[PDB]
Amino acid sequence: ECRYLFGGCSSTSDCCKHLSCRSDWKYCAWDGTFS
Repeated sequence: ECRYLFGGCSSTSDCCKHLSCRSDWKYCAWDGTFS
C-alpha cells in the first residue's frame, strides 16, 4: 500500500517512496516532511 507524491494518502505510513504524507492535503510529499 504505497503511492507516489501525487498518489494520495491519509498517513505517512503510506508513503514508501521516500515521501511524507501531509495531513494538510492528505498526499505524499517529496524531500520528506517540510519545516
